[PDB]
Amino acid sequence: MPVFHTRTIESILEPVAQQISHLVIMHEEGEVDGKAIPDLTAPVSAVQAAVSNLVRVGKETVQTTEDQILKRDMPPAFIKVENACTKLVRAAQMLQADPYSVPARDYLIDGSRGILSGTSDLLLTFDEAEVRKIIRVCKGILEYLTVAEVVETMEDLVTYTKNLGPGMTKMAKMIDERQQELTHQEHRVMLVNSMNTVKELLPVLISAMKIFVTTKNTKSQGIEEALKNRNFTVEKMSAEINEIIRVLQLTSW
Amino acid sequence: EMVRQARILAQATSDLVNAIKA
Repeated sequence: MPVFHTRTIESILEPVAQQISHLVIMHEEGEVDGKAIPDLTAPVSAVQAAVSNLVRVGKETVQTTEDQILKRDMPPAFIKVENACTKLVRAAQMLQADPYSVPARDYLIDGSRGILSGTSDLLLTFDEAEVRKIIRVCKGILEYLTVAEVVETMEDLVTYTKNLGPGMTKMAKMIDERQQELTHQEHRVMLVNSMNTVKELLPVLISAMKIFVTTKNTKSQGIEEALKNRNFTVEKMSAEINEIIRVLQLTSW
Repeated sequence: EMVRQARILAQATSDLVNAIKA
């Protein structure tokens, strides 16, 4: 179609995409021109039924969703699959009158391609919505990292750790599950490495905050280092989370 | 997930394409 974005989308569309790619070449080479195509009334009727149910359930979502971007990006896919379906239905009609109909064959290839393209669009639009759910979790952590600098007491720090810790565990789970699904290895590597770095820095962040909190009135030398270490760690963690957010939205070709 | 409806449409399309080639 060519390459699909996730292993789930791949598992759904890859077989029919390959079958259509072969059909396209067959048609380009005139391989189906010579023989009568049998009545496709039944198989086309099944496609029509599947299209109606797809669009029905898709339309339900468009008015049963809070998601504003999902609202606008989904409808064009219904129109595409609808168009494709009219060609398939028309081809079946033509073939009933004349199994050697050339226009019918053009409708078969273009309709099959249209079904694939529209369904691909639909699944990506849902996928994009799922990625937005992951990014909102990442942005939550980004925001909570900005208020590390306001922590001044041990009870502030304990509260901060108890809030940030689980948030990080949730993000880690989402990124780990997401990377496993990606079809592009380069992107998996970036997500894994970034998440690994974020996990490494968490205890480094808390260590520096603890020194500051426990020694702020001493005034050591360790205080200045604790402030610098905290600031630098927050900066580096934030950069890695922003990289995760970037990679989640790529892309390829 | 609209995976149920997508899989059904993909399989129905596969059946169609197979019938054309047969």
